[PDB]
Amino acid sequence: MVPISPIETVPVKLKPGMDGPKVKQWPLTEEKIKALVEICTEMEKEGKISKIGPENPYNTPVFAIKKKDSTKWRKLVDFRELNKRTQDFWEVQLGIPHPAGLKKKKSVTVLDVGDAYFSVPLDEDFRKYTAFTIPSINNETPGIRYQYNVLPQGWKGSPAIFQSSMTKILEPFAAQNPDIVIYQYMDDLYVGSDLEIGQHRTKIEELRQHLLRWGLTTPDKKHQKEPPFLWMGYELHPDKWTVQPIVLPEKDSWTVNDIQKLVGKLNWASQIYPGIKVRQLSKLLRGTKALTEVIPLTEEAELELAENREILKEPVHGVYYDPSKDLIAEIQKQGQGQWTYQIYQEPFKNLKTGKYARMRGAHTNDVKQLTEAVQKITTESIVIWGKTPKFKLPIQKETWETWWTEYWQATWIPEWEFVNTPPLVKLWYQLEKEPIVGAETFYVDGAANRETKLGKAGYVTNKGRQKVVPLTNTTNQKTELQAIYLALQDSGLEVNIVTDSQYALGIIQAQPDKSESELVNQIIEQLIKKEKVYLAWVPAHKGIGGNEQVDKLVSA
Amino acid sequence: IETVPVKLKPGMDGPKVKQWPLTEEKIKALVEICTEMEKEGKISKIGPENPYNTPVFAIKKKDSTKWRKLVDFRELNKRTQDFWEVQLGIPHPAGLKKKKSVTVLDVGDAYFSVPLDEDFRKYTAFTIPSINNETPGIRYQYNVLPQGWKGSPAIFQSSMTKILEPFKKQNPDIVIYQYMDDLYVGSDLEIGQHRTKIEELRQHLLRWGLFLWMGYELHPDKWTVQPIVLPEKDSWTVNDIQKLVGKLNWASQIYPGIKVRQLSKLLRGTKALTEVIPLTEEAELELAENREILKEPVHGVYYDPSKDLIAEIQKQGQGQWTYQIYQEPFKNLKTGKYARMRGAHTNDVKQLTEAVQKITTESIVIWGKTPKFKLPIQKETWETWWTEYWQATWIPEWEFVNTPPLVKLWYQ
Ligand SMILES: Cc1cc(/C=C/C#N)cc(C)c1Nc1ccnc(Nc2ccc(C#N)cc2)n1
Ligand SMILES: NCC(=O)Nc1ccc2[nH]c(=O)[nH]c2c1
Ligand SMILES: [Mg+2]
Repeated sequence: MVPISPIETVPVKLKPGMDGPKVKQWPLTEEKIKALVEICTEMEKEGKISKIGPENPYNTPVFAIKKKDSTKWRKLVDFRELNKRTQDFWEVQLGIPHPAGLKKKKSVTVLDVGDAYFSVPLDEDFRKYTAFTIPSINNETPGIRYQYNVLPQGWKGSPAIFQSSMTKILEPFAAQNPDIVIYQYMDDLYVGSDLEIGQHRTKIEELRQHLLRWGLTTPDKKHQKEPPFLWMGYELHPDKWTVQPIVLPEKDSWTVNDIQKLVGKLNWASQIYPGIKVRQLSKLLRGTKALTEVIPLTEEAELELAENREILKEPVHGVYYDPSKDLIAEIQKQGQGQWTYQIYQEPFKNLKTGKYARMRGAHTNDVKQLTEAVQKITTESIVIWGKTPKFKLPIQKETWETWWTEYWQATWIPEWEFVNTPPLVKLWYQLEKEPIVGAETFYVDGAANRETKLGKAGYVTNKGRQKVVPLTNTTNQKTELQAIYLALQDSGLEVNIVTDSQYALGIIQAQPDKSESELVNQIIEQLIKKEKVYLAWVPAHKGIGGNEQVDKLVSA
Repeated sequence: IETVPVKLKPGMDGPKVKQWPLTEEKIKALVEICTEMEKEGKISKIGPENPYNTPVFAIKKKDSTKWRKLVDFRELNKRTQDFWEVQLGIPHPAGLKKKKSVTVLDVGDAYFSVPLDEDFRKYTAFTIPSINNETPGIRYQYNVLPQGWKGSPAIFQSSMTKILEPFKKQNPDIVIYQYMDDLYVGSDLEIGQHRTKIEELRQHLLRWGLFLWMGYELHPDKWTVQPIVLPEKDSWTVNDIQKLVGKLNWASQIYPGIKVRQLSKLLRGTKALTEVIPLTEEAELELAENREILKEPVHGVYYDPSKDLIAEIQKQGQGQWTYQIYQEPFKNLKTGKYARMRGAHTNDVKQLTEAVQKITTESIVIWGKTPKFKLPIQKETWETWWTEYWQATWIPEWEFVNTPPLVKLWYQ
C-alpha cells in the first residue's frame, strides 16, 4: 500500500432551527428495487454509502430510471427536501471567465477527474441527513437503509465542496508551475501552456503524479477531447475564440416566444459580431407575456432583422488577450438610444464587441448616454482584463469640455481620444449664463383647472408683444411648458425668457436633446434654432412685474 | 488576549456583499499584503462552508509608496450589535473642534494584537478576486480585530486607555479622540511643538509591543462657514432684482422675518431683463431689514444624536463646491465651501470624492459620526470611480441626486 493523503472534510450544517428531511419513499416496481439493490451493493463495496440501522429518523426518496432506449438502470436520489434545509455555501463558479480575457495557448490538455468526482468524503456529522431507503420486494421486510459517505450527486453542497477540495489539491501544483494554467470544469481538468510539446507533456505527467498523492487516478487512456472546445456557449480554439453557431430562423409569423429567442441569440451574438441591434425587435415584447401570442413585425423590426442577418452572414472570431499591449475601446452611436463598441489591441482584430442601450427615462441626451456606455465598458474591462481601455469616442474634445464644465452634475470619463466617425455626439444647445442685452424679454406663464382640464398658456414682453392660447385636456405642468414653447416660437434669434416654473427649469437644466414628451421635443427643436437663450426663474405670486400680469391672463 | 464575545443584532445573518471588480494592481497589492497577514496569523484561509462576504480593495494614502488594505465593512457594521455592556458610550469632546491643530493618526494596526471572538470570525469573510475569474477567488477571514470594523475600537478601548495613560496625565490640555482606525489629537500650541508632541505620542504606541508615522494636520479653529449674504450694488438690473427676490424667498423658509414685498414692486411693469432699476427708499429699507435678519443665527437649531446627519453638496464650477450638513431641512448645523484644487482640476469626480472625505472628517471632529451624503452625480459614474480617489480608512453612506437643485444658485 502506498499511503495517500486524505481529503479534509468541510464541516456542514443545516439552516438554523431546521431539522433533516423526513420524506416518504415511493413504492417502486420489483424490477427497480432489484436494480437499486445491485447498484447500492456495488456503491457500498466502494465505500460511497453504508448501511444504517432503524434508529436514524431521516429519509430522502430514491428513484430508478432507465435511460431513453436502453436496458441499464441508474440510481437517482431526490435531494430537494434536504437541499431546502442545507446551509448556503460560497459559490465560486459564479462569474465564469470571458473568452476575450483568456491568453492564447500552444497546447491545452484535458484530464478526466471523474474518479475524484464521486470520491470526496462527506462531513461525518452530516451523513445521517443523507439517509435513504430501498423499498422491500412486496413490502414484507424492512427496507434497506443507507447513508452517504461521499458528496452525493444532486446535493446542494456537492459542487462547492468538490470545487474547493480540488482547488486546494491543485494549489501547490499551480504555484510551483507558473508556466501552465489549470481550469476545472465538471469532472474534467484543462491544462494549458506555451511550453514546447515535450515539456508540456512532462507537466501533464507530473500533474498526474501529483494527483496520485490523494489517490486520484486518471485514465492512462488519454483524452479524445482536443481543441476546439465547446464551452458555455463558446468555441475555444488555441489562438482564437467565437460564439457557437448562431442561425436566425426564417419565419412567416413571429410568436412572443419566437421573438424572445431571437433577441437572446442576438444578445449572445453581440459579444463578437460587431453592430448587432436589438431595439426594434425588443419593443415587440412590451407588456403582454402571453407566450404563444403572435406579433406583426413592424417595418422597423424587419429592417433591424435584415441588418442583423447581414452581420451574421459569415463566421467572425475574437483574438485572445496580450497583457503586454494596451486595450483600446471604440464606440459608435447607432441611433434610438443604441450604442455599439469594439475592444481591440491590434487594428482589425477584436478581442470582443458589445452593445449598450439607453436607460429608461422621460428625458435624455447623447452625451449622458455616451458617458453611461463608457462607464459600462470600463467596468466590464476591469472584470475581464483588470484595466481600463483607452477610449476612442465620436465626440470632439471641445464639446466634452464645454459639457462637463457647465453640467450641474460631477461627471468624468477616463483617458480618451476623438475619432471622427459620424454620427458625432455634439451639444445641440447651450443656454446663456447672463441675460442678453438687446434681446426681447418674454415673461411666460400657464395655468389649468384640475377638474375641467381647461387651461391657458402665454407671454407678455417688454416690447408689448403678447399672446394667450386657450388649451383643452391639459395640466398646469403642460401649460408651463407650452408657454415657454410659445415664447421660443415667437421670438427672434436671441431671447430672454422669464418663468416661474420649477418643473420646467428642472427639465431644461437637465439639458435633454430628446424626450418622451412631445412638448419637450418641440421646445428642444426651437432651442436648436436660436443663437442665444437666457432662461431666468422667479418665484410665483410675488408681485414680480410681467410675471404677475401674464399669470393673471392665463389663470382666468 | 481572551476575546470578548460579539454578536450580530437579533434576526439578521452575516453580510453577503458582492466583491466589486478590482484592477490588476489592486489585486496584486492585496495578494502581497494578505500573504504577509496570513503569515502573521492575522487572517486565515476559509472554506466553502462560509457563505459570507464583505468587499475589499486597496488605497494609497497621502504621500506613500505602499498600498493599504481597505475593507468595506459598512454592511457588517450595520449588522453588528451596538456596544453597551462595559462601555455605555463615548461622550463626544466638544473641545476637539476648538483646537488650533488636530492631527489624525492611523492607529488601526494596534487592533491586530487583539484576538477576534471565534464565533464571530466567519462574518469577516472577504475575497481576493482573480482577473477574469480565471482562478478561484482567495477566501480569508480575520483571526483578530479588523481595521474598519465597528467593534474594533469598542473592543480595543480598554487597551487604548491604558496605552495613552502616561501621555494624557503628562499632557492634560491635549485632546485625544478616537474614531474607527483614526486617532484625533488636538493642541493649541506652536506647530513645531505640536508635531513634537505628536511624535512623542507615536513612541508610546511604537514602544509598545510592535502607517503610524503618518499624520494629517487639520486646523478646525480656522474652519469657515457660509452665512446668507446679499449683493451690495449701486445699480440693479431687473435681472439682479429677480435673483435677489428669488434668493430672499428661499431664505425666508429659513429666516421667517424676511420680506420681499417692497423689492418685488420694483419690477412693476414688464421690463427688459437688463434694464437698470433705481431702488425706492422703501425697497432699500426692506433690503436693509433683510440684511440685519441674515446676520442672526437660524432659530431653533439643535443637534440630536439620535438622528442621522445629512450632507448635501453642489458643484459650483471652476473647482468650487458648496455643502450643507443638517438633520432637519432648513436647519443647517454647518454650511461650507471648498474653492480648493489638490490636483483634480480636470476631474470632477476626483474633486467630489475629496470633498466627500473632507466633509466626513469635519463631521467626525464636530459630532463624532459620519453623515449620509446626497451626491450630485449619476450612480454609475460614482460607483465606477470613487475607490480610485479614496484616501480614508472609513466610508460613509451616500445616495444620488438625479434632479438639479434650484438652490445651487443661492449657495453660490
Ligand atoms: C477558463 C479556461 C477554460 C478552459 C476550457 C474549457 C472547456 N471546455 C481551459 C482553460 C485552460 C481555461 N483557463 C485559461 C486561463 C487563461 N488562459 C486560457 N486560455 C485558453 C484556453 C483554452 C484555449 C483553447 N482551445 C485557448 C486558450 N485559459
Ligand atoms: N451661446 C450659445 C452657445 O455657445 N452654444 C453652444 C452650442 C453647442 C456647443 N458645443 C461646444 O463645444 N460649445 C457649444 C456652444
Ligand atoms: Mg402663475
